[PDB]
Amino acid sequence: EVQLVESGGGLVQPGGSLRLSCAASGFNIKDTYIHWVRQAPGKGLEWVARIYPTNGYTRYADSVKGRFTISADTSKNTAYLQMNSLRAEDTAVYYCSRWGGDGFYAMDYWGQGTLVTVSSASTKGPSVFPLAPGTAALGCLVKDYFPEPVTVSWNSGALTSGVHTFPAVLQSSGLYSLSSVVTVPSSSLGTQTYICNVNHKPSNTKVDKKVEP
Amino acid sequence: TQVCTGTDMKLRLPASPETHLDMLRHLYQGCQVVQGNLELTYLPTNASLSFLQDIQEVQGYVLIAHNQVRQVPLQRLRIVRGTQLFEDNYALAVLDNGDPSPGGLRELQLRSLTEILKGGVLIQRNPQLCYQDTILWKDIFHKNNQLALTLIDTNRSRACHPCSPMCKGSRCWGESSEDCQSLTRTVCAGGCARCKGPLPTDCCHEQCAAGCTGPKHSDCLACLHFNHSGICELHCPALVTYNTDTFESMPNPEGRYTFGASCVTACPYNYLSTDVGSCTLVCPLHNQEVTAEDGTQRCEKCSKPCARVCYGLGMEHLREVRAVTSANIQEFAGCKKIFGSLAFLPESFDGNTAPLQPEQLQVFETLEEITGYLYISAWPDSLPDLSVFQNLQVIRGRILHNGAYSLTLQGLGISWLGLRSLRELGSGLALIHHNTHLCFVHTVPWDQLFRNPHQALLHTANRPEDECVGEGLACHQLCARGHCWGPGPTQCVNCSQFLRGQECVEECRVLQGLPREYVNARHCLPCHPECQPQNGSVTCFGPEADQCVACAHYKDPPFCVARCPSIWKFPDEEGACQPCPIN
Amino acid sequence: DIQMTQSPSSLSASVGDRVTITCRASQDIPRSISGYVAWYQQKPGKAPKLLIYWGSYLYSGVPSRFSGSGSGTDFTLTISSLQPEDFATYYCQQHYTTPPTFGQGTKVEIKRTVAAPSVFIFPPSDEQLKSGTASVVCLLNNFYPREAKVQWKVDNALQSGNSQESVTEQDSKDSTYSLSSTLTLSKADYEKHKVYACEVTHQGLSSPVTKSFNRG
Ligand SMILES: *[C@@H]1O[C@H](CO)[C@@H](O)[C@H](O)[C@H]1NC(C)=O
Ligand SMILES: *[C@@H]1O[C@H](CO)[C@@H](O)[C@H](O)[C@H]1NC(C)=O
Repeated sequence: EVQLVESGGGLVQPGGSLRLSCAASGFNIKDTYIHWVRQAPGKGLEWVARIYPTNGYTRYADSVKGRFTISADTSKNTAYLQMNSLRAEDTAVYYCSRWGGDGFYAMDYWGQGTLVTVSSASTKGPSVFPLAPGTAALGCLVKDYFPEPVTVSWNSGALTSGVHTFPAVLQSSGLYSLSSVVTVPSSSLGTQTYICNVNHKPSNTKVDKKVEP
Repeated sequence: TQVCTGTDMKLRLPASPETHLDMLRHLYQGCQVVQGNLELTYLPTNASLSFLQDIQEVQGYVLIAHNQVRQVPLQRLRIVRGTQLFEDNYALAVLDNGDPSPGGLRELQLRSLTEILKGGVLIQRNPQLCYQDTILWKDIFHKNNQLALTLIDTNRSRACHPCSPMCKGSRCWGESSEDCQSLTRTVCAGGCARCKGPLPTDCCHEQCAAGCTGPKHSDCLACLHFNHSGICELHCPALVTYNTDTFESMPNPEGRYTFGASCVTACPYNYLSTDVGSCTLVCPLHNQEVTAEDGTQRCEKCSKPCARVCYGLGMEHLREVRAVTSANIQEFAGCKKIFGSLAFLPESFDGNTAPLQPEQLQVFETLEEITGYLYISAWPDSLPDLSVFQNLQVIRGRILHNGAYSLTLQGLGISWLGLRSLRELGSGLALIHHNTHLCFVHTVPWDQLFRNPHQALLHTANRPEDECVGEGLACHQLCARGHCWGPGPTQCVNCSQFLRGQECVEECRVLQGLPREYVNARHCLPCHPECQPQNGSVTCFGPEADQCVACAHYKDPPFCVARCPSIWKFPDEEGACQPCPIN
Repeated sequence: DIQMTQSPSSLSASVGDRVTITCRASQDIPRSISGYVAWYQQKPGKAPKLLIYWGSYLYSGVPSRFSGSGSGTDFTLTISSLQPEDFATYYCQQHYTTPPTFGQGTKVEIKRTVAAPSVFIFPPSDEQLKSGTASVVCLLNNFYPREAKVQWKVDNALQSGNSQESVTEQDSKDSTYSLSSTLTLSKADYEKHKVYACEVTHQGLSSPVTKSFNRG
């Protein structure tokens, strides 16, 4: 098979530094070019950098020029992106992609992305509340946290039908807040069990609260 | 500057008599504290030694030998510590000072010499010396050093005027009235280590070492252990303090490192800081040197069994080895940094042990740093320079030849140096002499390489400068400032214009040239082969095959390519690699 | 350099219909980029998938209903039979020059049978109130089209600017939306009133309908 995995990205202060790592796998990167493409929230794709690992030659978008260096350790089959002097406009999600074979220069394989936020604010793991429930609909209300994201998941992998996890929103205070809901028939309510497993990796925190009549 | 380093030459004859004395002058002018041994030897009748005026303390031992001079002005010397000792016994050794109207030492004059913490006194074969038989040496020796040896010869070739009538017990260092031995131990009230007088309220604090101007720990003539900004103390403040409840380490902001007999907020230049709070010239066992972005090296802890290092002469397995030779040349294979020194001597070559062949010397092509010294007293006639060390960037001189010299080249008749990457002599002196054919000496900007004012180049008897200029042996005109290590455009310190490889050149091949080039930080670098050279314009914007103005052959966008790749393509109308319709 | 310029920037079509996004190269090193452009599909948050390369060649795993044509400097991605899965942003890219540049992106959206929401209204529990502040939330589930208003009424008072707007991305199966309007108020003006309201205007309603909860 073939894949890439971005890592080492999260939260940094204005004018700070961070090191994104892109773990290649299923092919050797000596045979092709490796790209960093980034996407600001609700904006388009911006190509940022290239490297040809064999000889280490690199090229950069004018915006990042002389601030982000991109390098590639051939021994590990991995590519890096040392960002320095982080501006606010550098806040985006960062994908590493490869070009294909020798004469095939489309970005055929891409990673999953890591978020990178440039803002001086610490990580408060949120408080998870419930809500009150033939249609039986209920919900959890995870409030006041920073920065994104949130991995809500009802049970192990049991509930994925009529499951709606909402997006977040910047409050004037400066803390995000979403709502995660799910629907089922009214002939169930209090018989089996319903626990929304919320997760927040930025603050290592985790709560498994529930909903009940 | 107050703290100087010492020497370690014992009785060995200086190889360059003509510069010997400027070495001492350079080491010692302004020095108050000798971190080592003070050795004064082979000095002629007319030698001016005024630069010794300011010396107060000598950490090691003091050696004064084979001198024809009549006076050594060491009147400010309060205390010899005896950390090392001449012949593992003596803190003071005065030997063989006199002719083999007339010459030789007449009076020791050590009137401030109140404390010898360890070791004793040897005074032998000094024809013109007086007053030495007069001194109560047991007063000068510390309490724990009373059984130090004293082996003193009083054979003279002249009569002595008595001590000045000023002198209390007729004990003196010279005929003057400022030369009476002052006693600071034997004449004290109670069990006092050191006093300034007969009363029990003269008595010096227990942390002073030679006497005092009062009873406090700030009134000491010298500190017995450490000087903490004016206060003598048993130890310095730890860099770390422990939380009273939890015992977590807390950086103590009154923290200090130990340097000699001082407490210091940072170790000085060429020294290493340790977690233990010392300033050392070498990591103690199972440590590795780690270099901050400041260029400031620490001795940190080994997180495992530590990596391999290249030790040089005078370290670990090469501790007792005299020269680099055929028997040990492979020890340096692939070394980028040597912990220790390298000495090449006649025996290196003219061997049982073979001759080290010149080409084997290439092992050092990868050498960038030596932490000890570099000493060359022999070198193959067939090599005109020291280019096997082209890449050597720094000699630390944490260990110096004879205690003095960090770089030494003598009796070689190479023709230029060619140490083109050498940017720093971290400490120690540079002695380059008796190299018949050696030009390009004053062409080197020496003091750009030195790091403290006790450093200088001592040079004599190389090829004479008029003879260098009279053969057009001068820096190539492309070298900035007229600074270079040899002839030609590779040997420059900095190119005025551009650099192609190691060659300085007027112009890269941006417009005219056989293989066309682009520029990058005043470097000439190649355009990809597949770029078509352009008449009347730049041919390329960089190294990669997709930074051509136009392709030499075909294009597989974005790259100019030699031929379309066989995943099957073919060249179309406008040279573009189109894909075949059927696979 | 080269600028790629897609059009339209957004569109809305029904299931089975033919969709046509174009992309236009801009430069003074023209020639013919046609055969050196690629297309990518991206879904909200997820990473881009390659659709088309060398202008017209279909990448493996991609349904044939996706197709790409081009000649000169003008290129076209057609989707011959739109499916609800096809909700996304589509990007063109050129790699005729370096660095390879992407178009601005074309947001596709599936024009669907109009559908009213199944409104709910949820209180702050005894857990949520034992804290310092609270929040009542008003849901519009599985509805289409996108546009809808949600007015709050504490007894009868019309709220001006103390709520927040969150909306889901179009569903990949049924292609319906979902919204959450939440009213930001602490325990300050909470213990006061007893009958909270929420009114919801929508094209798929004859007239605004409302839901609420009883405190007990
Ligand atoms: C202690 O060092 C200070 C400089 O910090 C100096 O003024 C003083 O002479 C020293 N005292 C002794 C006893 O060496
Ligand atoms: C040349 O000298 C400069 C100092 O002027 C130094 O910064 C630079 O590193 C040197 N360049 C070389 C030879 O790489």
